Amino acid sequence: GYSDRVQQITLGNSTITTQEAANAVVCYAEWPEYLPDVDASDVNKTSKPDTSVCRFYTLDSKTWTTGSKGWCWKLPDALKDMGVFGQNMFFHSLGRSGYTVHVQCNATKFHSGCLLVVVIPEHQLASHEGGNVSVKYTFTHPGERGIDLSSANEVGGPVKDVLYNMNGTLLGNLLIFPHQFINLRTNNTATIVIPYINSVPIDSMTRHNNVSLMVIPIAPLTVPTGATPSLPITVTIAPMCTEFSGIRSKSIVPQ
Amino acid sequence: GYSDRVQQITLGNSTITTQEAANAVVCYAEWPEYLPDVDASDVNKTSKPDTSVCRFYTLDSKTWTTGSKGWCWKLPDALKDMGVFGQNMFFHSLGRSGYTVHVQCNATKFHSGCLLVVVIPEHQLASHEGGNVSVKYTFTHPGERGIDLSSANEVGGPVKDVLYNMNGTLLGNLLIFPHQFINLRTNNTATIVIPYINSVPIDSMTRHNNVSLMVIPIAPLTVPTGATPSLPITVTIAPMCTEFSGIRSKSIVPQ
Amino acid sequence: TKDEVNSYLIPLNANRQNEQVFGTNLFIGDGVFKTTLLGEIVQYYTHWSGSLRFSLMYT
Amino acid sequence: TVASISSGPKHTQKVPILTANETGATMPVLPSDSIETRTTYMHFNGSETDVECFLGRAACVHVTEIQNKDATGIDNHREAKLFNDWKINLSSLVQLRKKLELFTYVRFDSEYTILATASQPDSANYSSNLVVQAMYVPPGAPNPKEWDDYTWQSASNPSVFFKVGDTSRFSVPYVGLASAYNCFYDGYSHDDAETQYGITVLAHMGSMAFRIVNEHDEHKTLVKIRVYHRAKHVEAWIPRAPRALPYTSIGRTNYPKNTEPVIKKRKGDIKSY
Amino acid sequence: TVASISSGPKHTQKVPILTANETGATMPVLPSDSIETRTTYMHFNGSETDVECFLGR
Amino acid sequence: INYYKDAASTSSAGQSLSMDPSKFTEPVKDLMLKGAPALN
Amino acid sequence: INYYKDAASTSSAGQSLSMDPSKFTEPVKDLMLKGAPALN
Amino acid sequence: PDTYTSAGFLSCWYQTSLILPPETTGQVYLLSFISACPDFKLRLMKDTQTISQTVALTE
Ligand SMILES: Cc1cc(CCCCCOc2ccc(C3=NCCO3)cc2)on1
Repeated sequence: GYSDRVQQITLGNSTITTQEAANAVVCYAEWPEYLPDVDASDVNKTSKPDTSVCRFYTLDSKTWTTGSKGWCWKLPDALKDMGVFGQNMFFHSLGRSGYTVHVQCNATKFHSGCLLVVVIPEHQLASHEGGNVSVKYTFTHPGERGIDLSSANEVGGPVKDVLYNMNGTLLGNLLIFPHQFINLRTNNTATIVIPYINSVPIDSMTRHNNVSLMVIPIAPLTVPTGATPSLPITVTIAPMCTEFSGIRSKSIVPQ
Repeated sequence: GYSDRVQQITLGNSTITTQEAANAVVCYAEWPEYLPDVDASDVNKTSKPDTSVCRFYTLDSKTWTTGSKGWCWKLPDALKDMGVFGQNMFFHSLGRSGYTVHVQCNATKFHSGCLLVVVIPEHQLASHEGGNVSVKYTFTHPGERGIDLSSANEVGGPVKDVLYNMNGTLLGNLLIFPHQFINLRTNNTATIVIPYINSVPIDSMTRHNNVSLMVIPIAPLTVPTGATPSLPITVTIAPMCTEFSGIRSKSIVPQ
Repeated sequence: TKDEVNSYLIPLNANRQNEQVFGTNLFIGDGVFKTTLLGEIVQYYTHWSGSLRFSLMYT
Repeated sequence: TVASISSGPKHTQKVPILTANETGATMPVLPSDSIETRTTYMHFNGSETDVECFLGRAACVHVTEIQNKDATGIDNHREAKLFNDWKINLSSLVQLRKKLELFTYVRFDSEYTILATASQPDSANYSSNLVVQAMYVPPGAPNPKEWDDYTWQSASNPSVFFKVGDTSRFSVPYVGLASAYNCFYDGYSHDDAETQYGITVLAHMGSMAFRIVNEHDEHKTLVKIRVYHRAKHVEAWIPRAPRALPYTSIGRTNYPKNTEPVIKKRKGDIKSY
Repeated sequence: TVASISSGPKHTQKVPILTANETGATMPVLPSDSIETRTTYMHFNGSETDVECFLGR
Repeated sequence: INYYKDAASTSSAGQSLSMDPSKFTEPVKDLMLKGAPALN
Repeated sequence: INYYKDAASTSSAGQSLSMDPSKFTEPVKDLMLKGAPALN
Repeated sequence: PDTYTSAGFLSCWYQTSLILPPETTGQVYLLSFISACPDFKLRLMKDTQTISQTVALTE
C-alpha cells in the first residue's frame, strides 16, 4: 500500500509528511555524503553539529497569484539566519552541505496551475544593465526573502526576466537541471535532495552560493469560480551532512 | 627531561604551553566523559560540536594589587558569550560539559604572593542582607566579568566577604575542594580539569551554574622595591566533552 | 625609513596588559615576508599550498 | 547492437506510454512501445559526440596585433603596439565559448597554435623576416614595459620564438587552482559590498605577451597574431541550458537590453505546418 | 603520502612546540603538534622545484 | 609512442565509451519501472 | 634513444627525488628529539 | 597577493604581561623567523619581481 504518493522525511527533530508527492529527485543521482580524506585539503578537523543543523527550516511563505513571475532563493544564503546553522556559517572560515528541499502548494480538484521547481548549480546571474555591469553582493544575497522575479529592476541588482533564467538561457531548457513540477491536478509538493557540488572540496559559505532553488509558475494559476484568486507556496529546506571548518572570529558581511 | 613543570594542552584549534606548572588537578580524580545511555533520560539524540566548542577561551584579564580580595566566575556563565559555545548554550534546552581551567600569573624571583585557585561544585551564594533575602539572577550571572570580591555590596547581589567563601564557611577549609595554589616563588599557572558534576544527567545551562571558579590572593602580593605594585592574572577556560540537546528557539534571559 | 638591523627586532614593553604586540597579513610573497628566504623563493613560483612555521625567540 | 527489436500487436494492462512528467524523469520510451517494429541494428557508436571530440579541435580564441617600427621617441611602447599582451582568457571570442558553457566545470590540457602573418600596408621595398617572441607572463611576474626590457630575458618563464608566417605550437597542462575550471561562479572574491561578481575574479590566469625580436627596417610592418586553442584530455561536469541571447562581456552572463525575440514566430497559426 | 595525519586533544609533559633556536636547528614542527588535524594526502612530489628543473630552461 | 615526457603533451584522449544518461534522465529516488503506473 | 655519442648531448636529467633537508635544518652535533626539552 | 586566494592574518598580544627584574630597564625584543612545513608545495615557475636591470653588466 506504499504509494509513490505518500512520504515521510524525518531529519533531526523535524518531520514532514506529504500525502500527494510525485516521487523525489536526487540530483545527478547522488545523495549528500561527508568529505572524504582522499579529497581533503585543509588540515583542520571539521565540526559536524549533526542534528542541531540538519533539521528542516521553513522559510516565510510566498503568494502565487495570476500575475506571479517566479521566485529565486540561493543556498546557503536562504538559511544564513536559521538557528545554529546560521551561526556556524558566520563563525567558520569554510563549511560544506547538501540539502533536502521540500516545496509545498495545495489547492483543490477544481484549480489548475503548474510550477517548475528546479535546482541550478552555480547560477551566475546577469546584470539588467548589459555590458559588464556587475550584480552587487546584497542583490545576490536576498536571505530568506529570496528574489521576486516580478519585482522591479533595481540598480546593482540582477535582471528578473523569466524567459531567460536570469542569465541568457531559455526557460524551456531548465529541465536539463534536477527539477520536479507541482501540477495542482497531480502533485502538491516537490522534493529534491541536493548533494554538495563544487570544484573545491569545501568553500566559503558567504562569498559563494552553490545552488539557486527556483520556483516558477508555468501554467498560470486558475482558480474555480469566485474562488480567491491566489494560493500560498511554502519552501522548507534542511541542511544535510553539514560540516564546518576553520573556526574563528565571525564574519562581517556587507549590508 | 619531562618535568611536572612544563606542559602543553592542545584542545581544538588552540594550545597552551606552561614552563612553570605544578602538576594539574583532575577533580575527584575523574576526567570529563560524555553521557552514557544507561544514565540518559531525555530521548533526544544530543549534538556534539566537538572542536568548535571544545577549544580555549581566554577571559578578560584581572589586576592583582595589594588591596585585592579575590574574584569569582561561574560556569557555564563565564562562557555565555564565547564563540559557538555560547550560541549552542542559548539555543538548546539542555547541555552538559566538563572544562579545563588554566589560571596564569607570572612575576619574577623577587616577588612574593600566593593565590588559591579552587573549583566549588554547587556554590550557592549568600545575600549580604541576611534573613532570607534572595540573590537576584543578574548578580549570580556576571558573565566573563565574574564577581569582584572587593567591589561593594549591591542590592540583590551576594555578600563579598572573603573569610566566609560567600556562604557561611571559612576560607581556610576551601582546600577540601579540588584546588591548586599559584605561589610566585614556585608556580606561574594552575590547571584543573573539571568533570561534569550534577544530580541530573543533563540540565539547563542558563538557570543553573554548576561550579564557581575562585581565585583568591592569600599571601598578599609583595613586589620588589620600586616595582610597579601589581600583576595581571589571566583565566583561560576550555569546554570539554560538550553535548547539547533539545534545540529550538533560543532562550531570552534576564537583563 | 631606511633598511636597518632594527626592523628585525619586535619590541616588548614591561607592564602593559591586554595590548597588541604586532600584526601582519599573510601574503607570503609581499610585505614583511618578501625578503625572507621563503618569501624570496615563493616568488619564483606562481602557486603555493602548505603549512607555514612562524616562531618567536625571546631575548 | 539492436536499434529496434521486432514487436507485434499489444492489448495489455501494462502501458509504458502513460507517465507522470511531474516526477522529473524522462522515461525511456521506444518506438516499439507504441507501434509494431521489425529488427534493425545501430551500425553506429556515438564516437563523434564524445566530449573529448566535441571540445577537441582548435578554435580561434584571440587575434591581436603588434608592429615593428622605430621606437625612437615612443613614450609608450605598449601603446604603440611595439609589443602587446593579452590577458589570457577563453571567453573573449564567442564560438568556442557557447560550446564550453554547455557544462559548469571543465578540466583539460590546452594545446595552443599561434599563427602570425605580416602586412605592409604602405610602400615597402620588401617583406622583412621577423621573428616573434610570445612569452607567458603569470600573475606576479615583472610585467614588461618596453619592447626590449630585462623581462624579455625570460630566464624562468616559458617563451617560444618562431617566424612570422610560420606557426608555433606547444601544450600547457591544466593550470587551474581548483579541481576544474569554473565555467560559472555565483560568488565574489570576498564579502565586500562593491567587489566584482562572476568568474573574472576567479579566472585571472595572468596574461600572454608578444613582441618582434627584430630591430626596425626602413618601412613599418604590421604583424597580426591569431591564437588557437584545442582542449585535450577533457572532463566536463553538470550540463546546463545552452546560451540563447548574445554575449556582452568576458565573464559575465549579461545579455544586451532590447535584444530580439530568440524564438522564431510562426507565419500562421498554432495549427500551421 | 600523508600531508597531515589525524591528531586529537593533547595534555602532555611532552611539548614539541617549545625549542631553543640558539642551537641553529629548525625543528620539524607540524600543524598536528599544536592543533587537532584530520588526515589529508599530499598528491604532489615536488618535481618542478628540482634544481635540474630550476636551472634547466 | 610518446616522444615527450609530460602527460599534457600527449594527443587527444580516446572515447569514453562510458555513456549513462540515467543520472540526467532518471534521477528519481524510488525507481520507476516502464509499464508500471507512474503514481501508485 | 641517444642519437649522439657524448654525454653532454643528452637531454635534461630526471628528478633527484633525493631530498634531505637535515643537512640544512638540523646540523646539530647532539641529536635533538622533538618533544624532548631543547636544553637539558 | 590575491583576494579570493588570501590566507588570513597573524597577530600577537600580551596574555599577562612582560615583567622585568629589578635593576633592569627598557624594551626587550623578540626575534621572529619563518620557514615552510614539510607539507608545502610550490608550482608553475615564473620570473621574480625581485630583480631587474637596465643595461647589460660588463667586467
Ligand atoms: C576555462 C579557462 C581557460 C583558461 C586558459 C588556461 C591555459 C593556461 C595558461 O595558458 C598558457 C598560454 C600560453 C603559454 C605559453 N608559454 C610559452 C608561450 O606561451 C602558457 C600557458 O583559463 N580558464
